[PDB]
Amino acid sequence: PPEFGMKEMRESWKVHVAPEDRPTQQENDWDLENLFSVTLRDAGQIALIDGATYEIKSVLDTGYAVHISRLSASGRYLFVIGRDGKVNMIDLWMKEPTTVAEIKIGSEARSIETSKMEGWEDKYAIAGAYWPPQYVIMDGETLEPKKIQSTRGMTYDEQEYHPEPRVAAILASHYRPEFIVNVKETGKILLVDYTDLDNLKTTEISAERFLHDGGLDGSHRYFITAANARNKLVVIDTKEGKLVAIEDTGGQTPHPGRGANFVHPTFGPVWATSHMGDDSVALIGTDPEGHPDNAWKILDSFPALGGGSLFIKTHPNSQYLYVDATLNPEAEISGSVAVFDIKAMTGDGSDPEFKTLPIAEWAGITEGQPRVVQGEFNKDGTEVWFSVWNGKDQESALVVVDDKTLELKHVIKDERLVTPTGKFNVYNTMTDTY
Amino acid sequence: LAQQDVAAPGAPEGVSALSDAQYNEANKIYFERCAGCHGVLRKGATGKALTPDLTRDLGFDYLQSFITYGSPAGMPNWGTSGELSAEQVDLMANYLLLDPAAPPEFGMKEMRESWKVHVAPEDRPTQQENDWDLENLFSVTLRDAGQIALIDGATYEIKSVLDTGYAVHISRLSASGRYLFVIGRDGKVNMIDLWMKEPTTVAEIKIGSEARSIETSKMEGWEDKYAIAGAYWPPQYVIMDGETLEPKKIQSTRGMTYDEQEYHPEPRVAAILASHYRPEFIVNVKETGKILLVDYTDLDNLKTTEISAERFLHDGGLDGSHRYFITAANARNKLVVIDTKEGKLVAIEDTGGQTPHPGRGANFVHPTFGPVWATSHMGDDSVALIGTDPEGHPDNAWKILDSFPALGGGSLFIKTHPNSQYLYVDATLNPEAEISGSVAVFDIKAMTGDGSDPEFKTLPIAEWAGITEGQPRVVQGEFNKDGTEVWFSVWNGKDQESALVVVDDKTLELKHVIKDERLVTPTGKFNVYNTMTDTY
Ligand code: DHE
Ligand code: DHE
Ligand code: HEC
Repeated sequence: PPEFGMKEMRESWKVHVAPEDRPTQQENDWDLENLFSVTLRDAGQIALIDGATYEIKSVLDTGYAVHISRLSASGRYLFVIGRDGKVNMIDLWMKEPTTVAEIKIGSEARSIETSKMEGWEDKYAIAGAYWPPQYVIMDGETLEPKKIQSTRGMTYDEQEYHPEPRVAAILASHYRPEFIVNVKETGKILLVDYTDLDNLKTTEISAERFLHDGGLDGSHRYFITAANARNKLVVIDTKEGKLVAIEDTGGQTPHPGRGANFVHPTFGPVWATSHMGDDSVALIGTDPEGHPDNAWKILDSFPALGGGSLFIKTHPNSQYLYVDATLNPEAEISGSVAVFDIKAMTGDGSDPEFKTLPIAEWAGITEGQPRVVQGEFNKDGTEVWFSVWNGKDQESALVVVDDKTLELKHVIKDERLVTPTGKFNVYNTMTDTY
Repeated sequence: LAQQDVAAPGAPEGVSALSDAQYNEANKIYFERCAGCHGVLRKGATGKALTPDLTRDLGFDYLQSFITYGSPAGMPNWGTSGELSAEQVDLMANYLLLDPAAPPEFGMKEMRESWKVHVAPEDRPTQQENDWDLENLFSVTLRDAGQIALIDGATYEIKSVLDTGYAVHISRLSASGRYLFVIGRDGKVNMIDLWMKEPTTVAEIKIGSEARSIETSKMEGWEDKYAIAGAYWPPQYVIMDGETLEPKKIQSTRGMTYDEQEYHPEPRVAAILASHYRPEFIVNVKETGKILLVDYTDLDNLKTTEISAERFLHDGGLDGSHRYFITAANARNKLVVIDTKEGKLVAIEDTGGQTPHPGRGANFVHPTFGPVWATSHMGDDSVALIGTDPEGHPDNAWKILDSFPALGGGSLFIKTHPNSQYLYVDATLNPEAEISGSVAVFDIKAMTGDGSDPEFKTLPIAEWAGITEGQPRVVQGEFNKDGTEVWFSVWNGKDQESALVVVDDKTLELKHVIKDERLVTPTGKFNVYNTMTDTY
């Protein structure tokens, strides 16, 4: 299998608009923090959609099948990475936002993130690849590749050499000027300090194998991530740079996305995950100072719509916990979302009731069996969007739900809305509000 | 790797096959004679890459000719020297066209299988039980015999000859001076308890297929806690329990080159030192040009600093203050300086010489320049001095202050001691026997740093030993604990007579010659006190 190093990255690196030629203030009249960046998967595009008016402001060409959008800490720069390893950086301040720089970082990739420590706004971006097993730290204004690190190495437990440790989720610390890198097959979480790329400080945390996705707790101090194939949640303290806990969720194949933080009426601050392998939702306590007896313990587990869930969501202004069932084989389940009333949760051991929102039905799609995927809130936390993902030559939609009432707010359809998948609100992504 | 039996791969289009016997004969030759320059994976090191994609384009005739006649640039003439028969030359040319099967990894399971604790810590002495002066003992490698000799520093008596791994490369001592660690070139580590009535190996372990370095934890408070070993093959280092040798943490060194940032599949671990400022090991990774500062305070949440340095890192030493690590990036003629307190690169300087080879080097206070560290060179006769005092001699710090000739090229080791006024330089690999069997000695007190070249006295070490027979090569000065006597090895072949020569440092005259039928191929010598304390 071919390697992909600095020479290869630099050959693919193009700066379309140099920093000095970009605006010094916002030159369009858009409401950038309420904008949604929506993947148009099979079109190799993204749509920038007004969070209040639902107007598609622009459709931009990107790498094929963008996996996620991430925002710089200032909210000015939009970063997307295709599954092919192509990264595009877009300047939202331009009169007509477009790609200002691009680069290829490997042959297979899923993650990108921006520096989020106070004082390091817009300084760096980082991308992780499945192939070659590596991550790369890039300049936050130009995408210049600055530091490439191989993730080949020893497994944490058996301590045997692994020739293919894929980089899974990448998050950014709010406590130290560090990136948080999950290395799947070796079961290591890397805390990479970007204050000095020549004298590179890292903390390689032995965790659990099969690390995938995860998120920070409400305080933004603790990183909670799924070692999915081992059904565990690994907790690392980003302030102290150390593993704090590893706990089994009781479910099969936890798949949080970035997860859902909320204040449980009985348990206090918790983070929740749903599962791909069963219908369960698990809650872990996230407050060692205030609720020490509940911290890092699995406090409750209860059913949602069905197996094949990918994303769980809430917002500080919402009383609701939304859970999709995207990969369920049954169209009636994959086309709907479960919604729990957080205010009604007692943690008495019973199974909280949920309301079933018929999201695909609300979108009115005649053909196929579209899959509903990934709740994402607007900046005010008053509306939540879901993608109604159908095939490239079929009819898809976005469905906007009024969070206060749980009623349909708006259906977004456009001929350009091809295979809509991930949706990222600028404000909630730049601030890690989830 | 050479003694490992492998399967003969089939031959693809346009290539001819080798029988099982032919392929195993070629494979043994490759690892015994070629991999040291061309790499275990055939990706190239001193010698060019020899992977099938490249060799199949060169063709059989080209390969056969190069192996037969060699070249002036460093590739031996295997065929015309008679080292390889005509049939073996062809076997190698054919072998290089065939796909190399993956060399064996050597992880935790394999290390633990090889790990033996002969005397549990609980069953060992609680105080020194022999009457030896351990701090003045010397641990001497008997290379080709796979042994070491423990020799009394004052009486010159061989106290014991212990069996170890083959061709021990160096001896290192725990910070307390109790435990003696040795590592053979095949990756075998032996730990010896010097407090026993009859010191012997108390624990042993294998850490790889090919290795050169071992070191002990030297941060105050961490005495005897850990040992670390580095391998050439697999490209990895391993931190082990300082009392039992239990393997605790194995780290691969495969990774990206610091400058071109390209993946390198075989970055060999070279020198390993121990910080006196932090609870860290200092690990040189040759091919990627990275110096790793590895914090052993927490092996689960492992903190490291990966310092971009210069490719071809090999050996080096700490300055007199034990704060700065000065190491040779030998093929690029540079010295790299790292601050172990702050954990950062502070300088990279060309020595003006070809292939600096300091060993741990030589620290002294130059009468006019201030604190300096010295290195000699394999590729020329020069001795270079670098300033090591950023606070007290600021303009001189990390600058090459002087460069002057010694006996000739082929130097490996330079040496001094705080109680000596002399700087000793060998010339082990010089082609001239008169030079290779002698050492140059400079008088530090007479150095003026006026730009002229300091004179040196030539000590005829091999002649003093009474050895001319065969090919005696003098190597590596090592002082006793008091810094009053300096020893040199007279390294002859295994079927020839060798010796150790003890020089009186005050008079620069012969003191004593150590000879013994057991003293086979004596190479490295390490005094317990000077090694435990990094006094050089
Ligand atoms: C490593 C990884 C992350 C974390 C990214 C980060 O931290 O920036 C992630 C996040 C994501 C997120 C992040 C949501 C969030 O709110 O953070 C989304 C929307 C997403 C949509 C999909 N992912 Fe994802 N995803 C993979 C990997 C990943 N997905 C796969 O290896 C996998 C299993 C298979 C694959 O074919 O790629 C897979 C399938 C999917 C989907 O089928 C989705 C729905 C669409 C698609 O194009 O493949 N993945
Ligand atoms: C990586 C390395 C170190 C640092 C050790 C540490 O930090 O603990 C070192 C040190 C050393 C030291 C350390 C002396 C000191 O005072 O620190 C000695 C005596 C030594 C005797 C030899 N070395 Fe050495 N040496 C190699 C590697 C190394 N040698 C080789 O790859 C090389 C070039 C070729 C080889 O075949 O091994 C090589 C040839 C030699 C010799 O020919 C010597 C004289 C004998 C021998 O067995 O090969 N090496
Ligand atoms: C270090 C001293 C070496 C040893 C031992 C061996 N080789 Fe070598 N080889 C070395 C160098 C520095 C070079 C570069 C070419 C030059 O001009 O010196 C080479 C080259 C070869 C080649 C040619 C490759 C090419 O030209 O692309 C071959 C086929 C080769 N070497 C084979 C080879 C074999 C089979 C060896 C074991 C018997 C061997 N080399 C030992 C350095 C060194």
